Amino acid sequence: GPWFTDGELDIEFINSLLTIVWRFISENTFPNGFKNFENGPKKNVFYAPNVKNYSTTQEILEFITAAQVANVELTPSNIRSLCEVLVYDDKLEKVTHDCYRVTLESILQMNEEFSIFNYFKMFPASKHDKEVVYFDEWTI
Amino acid sequence: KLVTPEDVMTISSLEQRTLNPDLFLYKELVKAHLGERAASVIGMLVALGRLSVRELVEKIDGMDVDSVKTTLVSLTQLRCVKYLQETAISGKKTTYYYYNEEGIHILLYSGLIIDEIITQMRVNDEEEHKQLVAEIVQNVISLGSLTVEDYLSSVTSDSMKYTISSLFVQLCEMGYLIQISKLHYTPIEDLWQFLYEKHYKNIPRNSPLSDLKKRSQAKMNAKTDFAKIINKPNELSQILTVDPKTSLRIVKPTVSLTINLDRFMKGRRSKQLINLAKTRVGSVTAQVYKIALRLTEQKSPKIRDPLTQTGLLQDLEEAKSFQDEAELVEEKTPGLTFNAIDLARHLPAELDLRGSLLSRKPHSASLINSHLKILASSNFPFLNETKPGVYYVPYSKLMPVLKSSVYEYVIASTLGPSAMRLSRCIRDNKLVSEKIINSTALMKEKDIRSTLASLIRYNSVEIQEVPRTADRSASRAVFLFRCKETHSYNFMRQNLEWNMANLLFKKEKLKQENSTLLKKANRDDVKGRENELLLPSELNQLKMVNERELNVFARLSRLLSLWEVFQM
Amino acid sequence: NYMSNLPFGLGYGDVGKNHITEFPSIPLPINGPITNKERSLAVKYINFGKTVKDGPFYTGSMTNDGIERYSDKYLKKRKIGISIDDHPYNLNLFPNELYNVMGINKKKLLAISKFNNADDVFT
Repeated sequence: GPWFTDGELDIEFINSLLTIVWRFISENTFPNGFKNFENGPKKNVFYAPNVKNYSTTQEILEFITAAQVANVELTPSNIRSLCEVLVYDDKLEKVTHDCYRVTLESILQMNEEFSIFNYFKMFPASKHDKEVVYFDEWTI
Repeated sequence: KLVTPEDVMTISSLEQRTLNPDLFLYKELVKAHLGERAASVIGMLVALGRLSVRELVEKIDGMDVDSVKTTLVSLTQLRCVKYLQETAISGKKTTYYYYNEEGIHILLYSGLIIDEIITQMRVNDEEEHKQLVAEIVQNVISLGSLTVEDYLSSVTSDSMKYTISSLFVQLCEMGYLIQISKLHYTPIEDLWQFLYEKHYKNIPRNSPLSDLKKRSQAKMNAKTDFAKIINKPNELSQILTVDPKTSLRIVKPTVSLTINLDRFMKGRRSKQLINLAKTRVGSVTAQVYKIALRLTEQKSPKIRDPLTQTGLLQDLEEAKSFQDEAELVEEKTPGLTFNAIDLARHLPAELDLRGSLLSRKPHSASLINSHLKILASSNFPFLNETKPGVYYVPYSKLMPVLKSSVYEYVIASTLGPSAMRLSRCIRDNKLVSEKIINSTALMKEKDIRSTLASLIRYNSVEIQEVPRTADRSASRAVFLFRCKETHSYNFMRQNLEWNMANLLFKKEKLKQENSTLLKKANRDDVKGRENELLLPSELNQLKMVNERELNVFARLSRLLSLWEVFQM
Repeated sequence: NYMSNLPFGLGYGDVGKNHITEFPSIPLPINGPITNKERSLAVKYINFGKTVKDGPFYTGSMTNDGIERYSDKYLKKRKIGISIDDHPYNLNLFPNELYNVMGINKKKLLAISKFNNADDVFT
């Protein structure tokens, strides 16, 4: 595809393209993209199950064509591959072939009882703390 | 600068890295709660398997028969040692003592158990039942098993005795306290072997059935008898007695009650599923799922099927039979299916459900149905539909998803999100090459190589070498990558056990180092007056020691929330 | 020579040191600050450990001079502690060989601890 620049991938273009695709799908699936999540925990709404909140591949291709960010033609295989890259990151999920929907965890990641999934909210331990648990330990 | 091997052996955990996590954890817990004698006995039983009293005497230096018998009594009362009495052909009878993870996990989960008991029965309204529930559960866990009459013999107030009896009945009704018996002290494998041999002998000799037919019939009879024996604790046979005065249900006086670990692990699994659902479907829908799981929790399937510990999985047909039986019991149990009308009565006053849904781009049944349909239509199988409007939790299909999600997010938190991406990429298409990874997962090749090299060290990615020469040289062969779930899950379970054990070891070392100051501070006259009766330096040392101990226990709780998923 | 061949990614400058640290550098997110619920859970842990430490089932580690003084009177006894044979055992749960050390015919007292309501840990 067009990702190869001088024989290697251009990670900045990858990040920008993935971010704009994820934002488009986030605007599709939620009632208002990144609007209800402001003042989120008290007042946030979601779509009814009968609502087709999923965004198909054709809509994403049309949006990225009209956005003029890619600057080249995009085969549906290419947008499908980068959306597979997104679903590998757990940013979104696939419910039907050529259909995707943004997961709520990716929305919460941009900004109580302990959970492993909200690990970004946790703060690192202060220095000179002896009783700190390391994942690399027992293997080093 | 350079660090000497003296400094490495002193300030690091190199000496503890060579210990098995099971033995290290069990010995540390027993040495922390009980003494060093019980720690030696438990460690020797873990290292050598089942042992007799004579073997324990001859294997441990510094202990005689009476000391070993006394510490075995102490361990057996707290249910840390299982036993089996067997008779040889010559007629000699010998008792062989095992170790059971149930009692050690009870010691490990004790404060979590007390908190779950306090929170679960909705005594959050006021204070006196908070005191009584906490004290009775703490006494039950500390003494292993106690009778209600012996507990009430220490109370002189009639109203207090009545409230304690009512609270004991309330605990017994909802499955948290059960009747202790010899079933909780005999091994599962030995019980199944006894049942299978008994049902094998009862088959008449010179039968028309072949050997395999006899084995199958014996297995069926052993399975139904084993199911009856296992479920016999949960039939509420200790509560049927009514008091001499009418209109009061009481627990039997002479029965011995014990804490039920399976119900507590069911509650922990429910909490894990609620936490998983909080990251996929909203917060109000998370509350609805929470209420649904709390309602269908006592009758939910057990965390581990005991028949899986009987060595019966060597037959593939037995594995399929166990899977089908699990799928059947998670669905056709009468108390597991639920409707919106059933959940309508259990919703709290604060929960609203009014404006939580938009249909187009007061605890009513339709809103609950919409929330449960959102739960059922999610990518994760939180709920499934048997018939339309009836919902049940798919415990057979939801728990590998929970394990995979927890494992992937732990890797994301430790090794980075790129590690999550690479692991899920290798998982989605099962066997891949480096170029296929680079094409499918869009990131730099050197980053791919470094990330998979890091992931290989933790059993996350296994290298499959395909040789292209007569000798399997690494230069000419091609290396593909696959992701085996079981190896990685077992490795991380062992790692979390080692981390928990090392944390407990550090806490015990700190307490042993500051023992004099902690003994001075914990005295009856000193306590409550630490500022007046202690020097400022000793006060600051006590400050640091107690803060470090609280941090140790908090990290232990957080590890336990992260480790029980792989014990499911 | 054994030194000539190098991988493409590496160079001569960055190899030949072999400094593998003995100290880990990848922490879990569980090392955050403690909360109120976690503080109550921790003091529950401490209370349970203490109440098992001084209970009848401890079995601990494996100046009482023989000289007699008049100061022996007016000096109180330390503690009449509960022993292993002063507990109401359920004899159906124990093997027959352990009956000798439990005192099957002795006085029976149930050591019931009292729950500490307040988080008495000095911060």
